[PDB]
Formats: sequence, structure tokens, C-alpha cells
Amino acid sequence: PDFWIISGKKYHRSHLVVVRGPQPPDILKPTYIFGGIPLTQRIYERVY
Amino acid sequence: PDYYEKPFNPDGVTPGSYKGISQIDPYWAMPQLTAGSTADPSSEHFYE
Repeated sequence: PDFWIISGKKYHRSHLVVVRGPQPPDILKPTYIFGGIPLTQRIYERVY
Repeated sequence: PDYYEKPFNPDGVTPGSYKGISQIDPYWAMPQLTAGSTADPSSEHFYE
């Protein structure tokens, strides 16, 4: 995503510094909304 | 009369004004929010 929308204010990607965890494949990126795969998702069941 | 109400200014310290340090239990205090605190997440003072 070359642009991020925050409360109606439009920000270009170059200004921002965005960091993410493990990288999903391209087909799965929209499902995760172009973000890293969260660790709670793999740890909550085993913790319980 | 309202020094603590105004924002902190280090230049306003008079000689002999420092007396000590006091600690307050949480149930004796009650925080307050303003418009600026809950304005927009782009603000660095969001929700404090």
C-alpha cells in the first residue's frame, strides 16, 4: 500500500516507516490486510 | 496561585521553593481528558 488513510488524513508510504512480522504469500496478503501474521494467533491455544 | 495548573516552566524555580516528594494513591486521584487528548490518532498525545 503506497498510501495510508488515518482519520481522513492522507499519508504517502515514503513518509511512514511500517514494519511487519512474518510475510504471508501474495494471495493471503488481502486476508491479513497487508500485514504480518500475529503471534497471539499461534500462541493462544497452546497457552490455554 | 495556580502554578501547578500552568504548564511546567523550569525557569520559574525560586530559591528555597523545593520542599520534597509526595506520592498519592490512585483512588485519591482522578485523571481528566480534553479535546486534544482524544483528537486524532496521528497526535502523539492520544489517550493520555
